[PDB]
Amino acid sequence: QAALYTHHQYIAGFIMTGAFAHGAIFFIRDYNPEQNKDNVLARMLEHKEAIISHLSWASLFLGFHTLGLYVHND
Amino acid sequence: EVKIMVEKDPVKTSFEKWAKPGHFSRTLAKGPNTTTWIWNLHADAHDFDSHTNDLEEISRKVFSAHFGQLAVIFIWLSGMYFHGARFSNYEAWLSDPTHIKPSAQVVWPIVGQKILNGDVGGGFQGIQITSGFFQLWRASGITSELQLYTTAIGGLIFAALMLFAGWFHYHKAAPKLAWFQNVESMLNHHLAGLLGLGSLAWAGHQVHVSLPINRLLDAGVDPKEIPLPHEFILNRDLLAQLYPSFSKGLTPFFTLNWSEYSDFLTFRGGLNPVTGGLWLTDTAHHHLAIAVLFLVAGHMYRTNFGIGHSMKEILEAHKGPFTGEGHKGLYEILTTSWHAQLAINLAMLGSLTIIVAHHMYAMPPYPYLATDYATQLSLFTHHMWIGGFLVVGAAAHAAIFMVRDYDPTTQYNNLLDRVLRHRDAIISHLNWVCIFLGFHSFGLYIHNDTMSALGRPQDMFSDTAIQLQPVFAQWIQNTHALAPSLTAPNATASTSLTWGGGDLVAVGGKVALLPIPLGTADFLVHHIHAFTIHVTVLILLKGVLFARSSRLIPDKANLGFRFPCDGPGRGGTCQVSAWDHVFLGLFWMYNAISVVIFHFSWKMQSDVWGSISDQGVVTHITGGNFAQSSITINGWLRDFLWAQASQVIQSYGSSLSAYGLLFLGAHFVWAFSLMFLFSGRGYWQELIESIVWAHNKLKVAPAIQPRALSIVQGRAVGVAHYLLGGIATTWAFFLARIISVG
Amino acid sequence: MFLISWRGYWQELIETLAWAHERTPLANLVRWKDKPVALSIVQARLVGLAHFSVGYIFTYAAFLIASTSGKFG
Amino acid sequence: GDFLVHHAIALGLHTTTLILVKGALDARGSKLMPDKKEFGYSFPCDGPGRGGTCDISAWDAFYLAVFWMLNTIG
Amino acid sequence: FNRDWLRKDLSVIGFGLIGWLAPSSLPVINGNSLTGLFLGSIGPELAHFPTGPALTSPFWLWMITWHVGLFIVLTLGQIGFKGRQDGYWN
Amino acid sequence: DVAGLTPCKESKGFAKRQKQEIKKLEGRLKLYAPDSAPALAINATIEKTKRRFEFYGNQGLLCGTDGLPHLIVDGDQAHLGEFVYPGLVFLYIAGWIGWVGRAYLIDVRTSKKPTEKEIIIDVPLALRIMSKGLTWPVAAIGELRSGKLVEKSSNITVSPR
Amino acid sequence: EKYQVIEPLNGDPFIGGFETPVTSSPLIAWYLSNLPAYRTAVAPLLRGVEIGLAHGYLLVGPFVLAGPLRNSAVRGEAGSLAAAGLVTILTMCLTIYGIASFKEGEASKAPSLTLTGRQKEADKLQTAEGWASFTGGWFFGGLSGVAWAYFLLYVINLPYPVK
Ligand code: CLA
Ligand code: CLA
Ligand code: CLA
Ligand code: CLA
Ligand code: CLA
Ligand code: CLA
Repeated sequence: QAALYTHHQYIAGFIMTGAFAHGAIFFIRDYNPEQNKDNVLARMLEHKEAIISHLSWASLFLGFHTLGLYVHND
Repeated sequence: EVKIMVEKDPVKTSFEKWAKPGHFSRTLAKGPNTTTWIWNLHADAHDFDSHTNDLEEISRKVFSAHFGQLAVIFIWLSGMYFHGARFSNYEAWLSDPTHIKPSAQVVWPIVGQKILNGDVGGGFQGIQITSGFFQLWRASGITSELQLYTTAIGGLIFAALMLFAGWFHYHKAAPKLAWFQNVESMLNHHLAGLLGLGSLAWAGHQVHVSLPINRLLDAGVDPKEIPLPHEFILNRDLLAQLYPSFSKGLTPFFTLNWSEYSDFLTFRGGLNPVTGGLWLTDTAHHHLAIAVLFLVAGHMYRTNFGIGHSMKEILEAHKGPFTGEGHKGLYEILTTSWHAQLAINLAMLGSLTIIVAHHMYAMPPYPYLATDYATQLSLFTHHMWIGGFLVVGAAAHAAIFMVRDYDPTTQYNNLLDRVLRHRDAIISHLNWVCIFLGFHSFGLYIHNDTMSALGRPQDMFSDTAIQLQPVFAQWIQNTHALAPSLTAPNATASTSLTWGGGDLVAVGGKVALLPIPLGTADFLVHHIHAFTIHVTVLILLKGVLFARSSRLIPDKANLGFRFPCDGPGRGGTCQVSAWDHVFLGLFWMYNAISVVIFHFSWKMQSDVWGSISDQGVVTHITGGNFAQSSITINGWLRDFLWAQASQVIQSYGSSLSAYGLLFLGAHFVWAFSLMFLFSGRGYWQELIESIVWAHNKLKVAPAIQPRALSIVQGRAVGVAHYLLGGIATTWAFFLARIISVG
Repeated sequence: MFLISWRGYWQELIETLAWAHERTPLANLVRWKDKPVALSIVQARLVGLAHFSVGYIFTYAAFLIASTSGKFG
Repeated sequence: GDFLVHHAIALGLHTTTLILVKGALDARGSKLMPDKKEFGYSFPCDGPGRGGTCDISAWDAFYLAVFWMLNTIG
Repeated sequence: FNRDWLRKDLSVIGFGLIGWLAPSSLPVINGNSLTGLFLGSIGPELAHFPTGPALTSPFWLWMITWHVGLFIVLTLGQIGFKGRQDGYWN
Repeated sequence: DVAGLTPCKESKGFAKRQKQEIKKLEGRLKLYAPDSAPALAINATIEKTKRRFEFYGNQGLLCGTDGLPHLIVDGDQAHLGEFVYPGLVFLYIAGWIGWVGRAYLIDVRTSKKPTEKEIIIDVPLALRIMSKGLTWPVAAIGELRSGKLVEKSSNITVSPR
Repeated sequence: EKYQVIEPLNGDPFIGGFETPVTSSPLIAWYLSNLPAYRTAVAPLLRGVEIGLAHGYLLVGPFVLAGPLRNSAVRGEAGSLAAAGLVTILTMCLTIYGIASFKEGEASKAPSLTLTGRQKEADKLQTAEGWASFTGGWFFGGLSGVAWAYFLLYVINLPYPVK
């Protein structure tokens, strides 16, 4: 059971990294702004700074507070 | 002509430049356009060569900075003596040194940290110190806290004096360049007047203060009724009843009947059985002899009275057929470049500190030092790390000299030019020897791992298997064990109990020193040490020799000493600068010193340190498993890293819990360093751009534009955090383990 | 190792080793066809990542299986 | 303990996603490298100019996110 | 390369042999009542049994001392002879 | 009880931990003279532990299996003092700090050399900005409603798409 | 103006080498010039035979005194077979090296100029057929040397100190 769980979880993580890498490759090599004009993909590209900044905030908040609670308990 | 030359009031004492941060450089004096400026302000503050091209001003800055460092060290020492005077159990430890743990630091009761005030003994609670200051003060003859107080007050006075001296020699009377370039006078004064006279003075202290007080202490006299040192100096009959030769009173010294001083100027060797340290009579004779030697040696160079040596003429006269002009032009190098002197002195100081580390455990010079295993381990590890850092710094400053201070016109067909001209052969052969050593040591460890895992213990490299005996080291030990018999007939004992003879010194119920045996494991670990040292030397020497140019970038001198790269061309020029070579040599020195200290710790806990019973049975801290477990990497993982780390991780809820906390925190800092080491700069710059957008949306973006750390700064931060985490992890682990098992 | 030291050190070292091979007797008779070069930057990152991941996976798999099967509990 | 470790898991997921989405959305360009699309997916750097451009490609974002996914699955 | 890099003056080895036999073959009044060369000759005398090393016997120390002395004497003799033709000290 | 947690007043594990800590401190105490300063320190420790455990019991903390207070952060009225009340205090302090920092940045963007004002802080200006953080939420709401809090997207640098 | 033993490579300061006693001593240079690898006029087959003989003969020993069966009664046979297998693998190495490096019908690219400048004939070892002959001779000589070492050590049992 332990081996199966660890196996499929690591496989899933690698697969997710691959999915995001191929999304990046799509944007570089296959994304045409002419045909994708003001659709959902173009709107993601438009407010990407907001997305990245809010991900940064969520990561910072989680890391700070979880690490602080752990160090407090230690 | 050697004369005193100064300039009056060169720099006005004013706070005007305190308000201007980057005043020392033209680039930083404009202002902080970006955040990088702040970091640059701290990275160019002490690079005096970069501030100006004037060597006189650089020399003045260096002199005053040295005065400031001396003041800082005086403050630090005064603090140690103060904490010994008030927040210490020094007198209780004097009454019973074998059962009271030294402690000189007491925490405040604020957040439960008061648990750190452990029961060290003598009716005292505090942090158990491992600096060896208690034993040093015992050797010096200090018996009361009043003496520590007066020493601390004198230390504060000397710190103020050094601070004033720095101010005076920068702002009021600044020496000229001719004064600094008098290297012959400087050597004569630092040999005769600094080392020789200092050794003579310390011999005087020992003769008049340390020997009588310490021999009364060895006799069992309570320190309270031990007469004060000035009573020994004044009432010389009181001193003569301990050593009768004092009744002669300087007559033997001037009649050359020096043998009459054999009472307190001995050449015994070995250890004092009562304290486990060196005999202080031997130490006094040692210091007197080296004082005489240094005072003689300091009369070698010609300053202005004729009679002496011109070092320029000595150097120019040493050349041969295999070299060109030999040591021609090196006098100008070493009298006009501060970085060359810094490189030489750093290398020598690091090697000297390593010698100190090796020699202070084999001959413990202080009473009750060997049996204090925590102090021994701490001193060894501390001085090993200091020496390694200094050696790497010597490499760094040799590279800096090669980049900036090197002048090809005045260096033609000399030794430096010829070394530059066959650097390819040097680095080729050093690379080959590094590969050969790595294979025939670590591959031997891997062979042992594999045969142990395959169930073939007879195919391993051990004492019960194919044996690799260190016959040369064993022969050297045998020779040193028999030195008093034939080779040094005026010696009672050998140089150290580690050579041989079957003698075991056991202060209290512990073991001070005993003959250290060498076998296959010692062969393997010494060859591992050689491998690590040669690889570090390879990295550093390749950085120094190829700092100016290489087949890849023929104009690397124009790029500078501290630059990230030259671009992604030629396949990629990442880390081509000598600074990056120092950056990697820091990692390799870290590995070398780490393995050295691990070997020391395991060997001592396994074969030397232990407890002896009344019958005479000697049991060791680990149990003598180094000979059979150090041959295998799994043995290192299990019997050393896993077995001996049981105490740092179980230290919670006790006075050693701080060691576990810092163990984990150092692990954290190391892991944190990993991302500065692995990541780049564009990624973080773009993340910073997104964060800056977030701030601009709310009109809170700073005018000082946030920038990611430079590439070189990224590497510097990574290596700094890496070394801090690793070294602090080991520090916590050793201290917890050795306080628990000792 | 592949993630910390980046490229230039190894390119200079390989230059030195090429000189050494070309100047050594009985071995300069043997010649390479592809000029030896240090690994590229992207290749170095990928090789270091592969080593890191393989070590991660093997270390944790060994620990997991050994600690769950040594004590069936 | 389950609370703290699930929040650590959320931290790991959020940070790995931050790295991967940042690589995917900055793949076509950024303020440091506005013409990143012409250089492809996996290129070393853009040289030491403009302060330094190490790990400026989206492939380098994937490289940096593999460490975080390994940590999170660990 | 001129094929005479080690300018052959075969008198150097004989002069060094004489100048190292003279100091080593001296009855020193110190702990060594006899001379060290006689010890370095006794060593081989006790070690003439075929197929066996000295095994940490009192032979290695004398060997090392005597041969280091011989090597330094030979090197200094070579340097002294070949520095006169040159102007290293003149 | 809020996830099967007993109150710490009648929690046997909580009392067991009390007893164990007091017993450990007394065992450490037995090796010192009563009049000695270490004895006074250990007795102060014992009093501190006793008052700490009494305070934890008196506020109705929830102890789980064994004695360990557990915090409820779901908004329950009986546990507002664990996260909601200190949480609000934190929000007031953090918003204070951020708001006054933002105000200082605003007030130094109109200066002739703002960077010098950032590396060398105008202490009088900074202090009279800091004094304004007492009523920071009101100012934040006013700026949000008036439109002076958020910059328009047309005046913010963005990278090419 | 001193003697200056060390000189540039053939007097050329701009070639990447030096003239050292290690490089071109009369004894060292004589020794290296007469090694079978450097006897360019001799046929590659005989040079390969000599090289393989020497190498198999020296290779037999380590396998015999360090192999896994060094404590068994088949120690000699095991070591000899290990040496022969290493010789065979190195023969494959030489064959593939010759296949990759040299093409049939091409002239030799080995240096045909001496230090003096005699402009001798190019060495035929650096050719497809030359390397093929060298590899065949090396195989034969390696097997012969392994057999000879095994015969001297075990079949004949000559007295040797360590074996
Ligand atoms: C359905 C699955 C799938 C498919 C069809 C593809 C297909 C492709 N990918 Mg994608 N990818 C996937 C999954 C997939 N990938 C996953 C799961 C990941 C995350 C790890 C990625 C991450 C990824 C990146 C980051 C890139 C690609 C690229 C590519 C393209 C070229 C690949 C190449 O050169 O192969 C050649 C194969 C290799 C180089 C792999 C060599 C072996 C690797 C290093 C692992 C070896 C480990 C170890 C040494 C072996 C075990 C040792 C043992 C002792 C333990 C191709 C279109 C590239 C691309 O499009 O370029 C623009 C590119 O840059 N992929
Ligand atoms: C233990 C190791 C470690 C730690 C703590 C971090 C921490 C962080 N990384 Mg890094 N990282 C690491 C290893 C680590 N990383 C490694 C090995 C890799 C692979 C190369 C990366 C790759 C990586 C990438 C690619 C990214 C991060 C990001 C982040 C942030 C995630 C948010 C977070 O946790 O905020 C909480 C913050 C922390 C946990 C940092 C420590 C805070 C300390 C404890 C507080 C200060 C203490 C004290 C006052 C300082 C004293 C010093 C001195 C003044 C005396 C955070 C700064 C992401 C980021 O920056 O997004 C915002 C991001 O994009 N990291
Ligand atoms: C006997 C004469 C003498 C003595 C004792 C020293 C001693 C010292 N010199 Mg040297 N020096 C001398 C002559 C002497 N110097 C001469 C003649 C010159 C000119 C050619 C120099 C030029 C020189 C330079 C350029 C530098 C030194 C430095 C140092 C200090 C190195 C730190 C150290 O290990 O000290 C260990 C010992 C102590 C820390 C004890 C405290 C110092 C006491 C008070 C002795 C000071 C002796 C002083 C020279 C006497 C004149 C001062 C007097 C007017 C009050 C050391 C104190 C370096 C340094 O750190 O500068 C501060 C340095 O950079 N010296
Ligand atoms: C006698 C000792 C000595 C002296 C006088 C100097 C003097 C100098 N060095 Mg050298 N150096 C030394 C030892 C020494 N170094 C050693 C031992 C090393 C090996 C690590 C080096 C490695 C080295 C490099 C690689 C470089 C220098 C540079 C410099 C110049 C300083 C410019 C600068 O940025 O510093 C300002 C001061 C700092 C940057 C120090 C900041 C703090 C450090 C980085 C971390 C502190 C660690 C701390 C202990 C951690 C715990 C506390 C923490 C929790 C708060 C100056 C000429 C630089 C130079 O000349 O550039 C051209 C340069 O590039 N040195
Ligand atoms: C455990 C990790 C590790 C290992 C094994 C190595 C290995 C090596 N490093 Mg690296 N290095 C590392 C971590 C490591 N490094 C890290 C973290 C850093 C960052 C500071 C560096 C930085 C660094 C630099 C800057 C330099 C090296 C150098 C070296 C070499 C040492 C000498 C040599 O080649 O012979 C010894 C080789 C080994 C010990 C490798 C293992 C070989 C084993 C014993 C035998 C296995 C073979 C076996 C038959 C299996 C065959 C496989 C086959 C079936 C495919 C070697 C390639 C130096 C170099 O170039 O060499 C001179 C050099 O200059 N490294
Ligand atoms: C996974 C494949 C594999 C296999 C099947 C083997 C098999 C073997 N190895 Mg291992 N080995 C391997 C991989 C492998 N190895 C790898 C990857 C390494 C590097 C880490 C090693 C490193 C290694 C060492 C260091 C040693 C072995 C030895 C041995 C032999 C065990 C002792 C024995 O047979 O008695 C004694 C041996 C014999 C009686 C006969 C050996 C000689 C025969 C004739 C070899 C066949 C030669 C043949 C002409 C060519 C065939 C291959 C060719 C087509 C490439 C055995 C044949 C031991 C040995 O004896 O080496 C020779 C030994 O010391 N191996």
